[PDB]
Amino acid sequence: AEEFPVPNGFESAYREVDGVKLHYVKGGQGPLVMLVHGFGQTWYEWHQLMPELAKRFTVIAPDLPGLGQSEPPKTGYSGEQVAVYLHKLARQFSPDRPFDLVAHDIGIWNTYPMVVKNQADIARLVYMEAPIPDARIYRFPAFTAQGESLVWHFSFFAADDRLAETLIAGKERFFLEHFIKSHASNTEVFSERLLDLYARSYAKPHSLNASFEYYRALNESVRQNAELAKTRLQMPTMTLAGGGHGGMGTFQLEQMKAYAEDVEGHVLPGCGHWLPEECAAPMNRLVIDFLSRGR
Amino acid sequence: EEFPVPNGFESAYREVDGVKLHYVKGGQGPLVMLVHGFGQTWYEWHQLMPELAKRFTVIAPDLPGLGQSEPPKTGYSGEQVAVYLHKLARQFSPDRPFDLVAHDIGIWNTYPMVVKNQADIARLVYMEAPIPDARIYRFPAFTAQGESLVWHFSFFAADDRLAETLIAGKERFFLEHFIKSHASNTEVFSERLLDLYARSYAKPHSLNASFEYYRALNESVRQNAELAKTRLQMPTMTLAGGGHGGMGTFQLEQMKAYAEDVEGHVLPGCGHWLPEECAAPMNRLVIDFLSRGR
Amino acid sequence: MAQVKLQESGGGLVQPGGSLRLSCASSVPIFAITVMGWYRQAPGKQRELVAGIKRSGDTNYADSVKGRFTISRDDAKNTVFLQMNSLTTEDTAVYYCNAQILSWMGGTDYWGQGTQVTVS
Amino acid sequence: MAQVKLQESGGGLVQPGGSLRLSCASSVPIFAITVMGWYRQAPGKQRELVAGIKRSGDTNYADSVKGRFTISRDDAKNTVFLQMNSLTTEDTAVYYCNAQILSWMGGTDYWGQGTQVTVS
Repeated sequence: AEEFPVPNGFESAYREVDGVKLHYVKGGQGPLVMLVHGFGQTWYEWHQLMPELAKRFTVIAPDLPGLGQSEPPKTGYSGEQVAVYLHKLARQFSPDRPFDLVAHDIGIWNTYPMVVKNQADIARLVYMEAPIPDARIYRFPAFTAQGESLVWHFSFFAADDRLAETLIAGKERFFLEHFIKSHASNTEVFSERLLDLYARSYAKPHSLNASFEYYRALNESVRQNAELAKTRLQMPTMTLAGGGHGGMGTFQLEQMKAYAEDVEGHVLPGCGHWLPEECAAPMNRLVIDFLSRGR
Repeated sequence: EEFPVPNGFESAYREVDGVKLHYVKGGQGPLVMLVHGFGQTWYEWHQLMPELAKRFTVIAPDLPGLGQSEPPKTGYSGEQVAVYLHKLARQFSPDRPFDLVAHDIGIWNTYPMVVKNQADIARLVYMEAPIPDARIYRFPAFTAQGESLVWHFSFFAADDRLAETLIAGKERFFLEHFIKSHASNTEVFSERLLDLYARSYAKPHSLNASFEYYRALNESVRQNAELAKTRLQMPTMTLAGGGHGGMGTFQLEQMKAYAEDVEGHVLPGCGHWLPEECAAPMNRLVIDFLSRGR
Repeated sequence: MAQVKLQESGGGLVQPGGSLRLSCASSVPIFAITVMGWYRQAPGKQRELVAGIKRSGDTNYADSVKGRFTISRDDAKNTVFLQMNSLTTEDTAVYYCNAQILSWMGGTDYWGQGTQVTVS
Repeated sequence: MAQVKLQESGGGLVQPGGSLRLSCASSVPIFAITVMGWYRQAPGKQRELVAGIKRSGDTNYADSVKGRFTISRDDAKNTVFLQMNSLTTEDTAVYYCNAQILSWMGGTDYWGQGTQVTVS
């Protein structure tokens, strides 16, 4: 019935979009804000920010196609293809007004085409904790002076012959805990209950595969964004990144500067990759302030 | 016996600083030691060995923990494993210097021996891996061609037995996938050859030992930063595959910062597993390099 | 040296609606090549990717040619083929064979000499 | 804004054979630091790594201090400690705490100003 607890005042619902049944969680009143999660998680990573934004906004947090309780995409997993589903879902609830977009990890990959091709539909934009797919991702290190890299999963997930599925099947909880904790600075926030909920969700066979198909389409997304990036982004933009172990550090804003004309960036000390859960208070504060100012 | 011993060779053991090492020996004359790499054993040299034995005494040991060798008692860093390998070679050539041929992590486990005992090393052949130094931190996590060839560095080095946990029950699947994805000539890896390699490294202590070499890599980097203060002086050859899966120009490019007397070859259409993918041209280049002026 | 040499066959002049099959052979076994691809460049325009095929067998195509062009791999002939169906004047360009070989530090690009394709 | 600030304390003057416990406090929780390490710089000598400790707890030490120095993580105290036993005059140096934080593109180094250690 429900993989994750729905926050008070919110609603778990579905919408078919281009043949694909998307799951989403919606609440609040006012202009629309869409929150798009990343790999290893679902809409539920936003469950602490959602009631705060609901005080001024209509908040929708969908499950990415194939992840959570959304159906796999029927077109493909490249950024341009998935962005079609997400734009249509957001535009269905705010057809006359521009909306706000907050995105985390591969949520960036799956929305950037939508933003650059429909700038007038995007009022303000918040991107956190992942690169936009472009040639700069080819410079991430396979190995570092501190041991295992934070990005080796890019090639692991993208390997042919279903390597990752074959190796991870039957070990979904073990792998996800290793992936989450190795990208976290504050691992304390991931209780047994939270790790179980995420692991059970992405362990669904079609979800395990869908997770990696996003990475197998990464080269295709890079090529698409090389053409789309000819138009700079014009809406107000904020970037967030973890400054502790596991985060993007300075790279998040540095890359965004080549995309956005109007961008401010923050690096949150002692925080890793999973900002909404590791550093709920500072991150919620920065997002709420950015989207409230002048309104 | 895990792998068939070539006619005229013997499978034997020697104990070195408490660790019982396996090896295969044959021929007469000056000593050549052939050091294998990850995913394999001495047996990758079984085509070059009978050729070399016509002029040389050939010894191909199994790395500590791999094949039929016992795990090291000190550690898996380059300096630690080189002690076992240096003392083993000097047991068979205590009075004369010998030649060293090494492939993949065989380079990691012999370079400290070479730099500190140059008078013991007549000629040096290194193929298909970097010497552990800061350059390895520049390998790409992901490429314009898809999955990189080097991401296993971090996979193997991850904490909490990640690689062991995920590969357990899939040793043959993973090893076939790792080998073929690093090879240009996948046909030479028959069902029978893959089965022998998979059987060997699927031993619990061998699966772990395989990854411990990578878990010691940062320490090897720290060790080699000091050792490299002394350049290598003996004649040196490097070999690399120019096909999919190989080191390309980087093999010789890096060695130039280590050796004063080095020549390099990049073999077209060949991947990482030069002795098996491209036996004929590799064998010929090696035999010639160790035969000149002799 | 050069780690691969590429030799194209095919091309020429064809009428709208017609077909052509391009060919690219590799000096090394084609399995040693990570990505085989076809690019095209018309005068005064940018070089663009048309089709690519990986060792796995996965193919990818440009939007303007999806459904009309087909890239395929003949391991015995060490050859990659580009079947070009339903040609329009908008497909007129010089078509280049492309080989990408991945090494540990990264890939190396190799290009063929190119063949002229004119649709008129 | 610096993502971590480090402050060393607990050095000072000791006679040969004496002992000291060095301390390193981090402005962020120490588990956010991938590798914490101790360096030293003596007059007329090279800057030396003395000990380092990973998140897992795996430690590494310089040869010159093996068996005498011990590095540890105290999560509750949010402090990394360097216990120095059986000191000699040749251990006279300023000791630096080092914080290595790994980000996706690579690590960033952070340094304290150091605490003076004199052995006489």
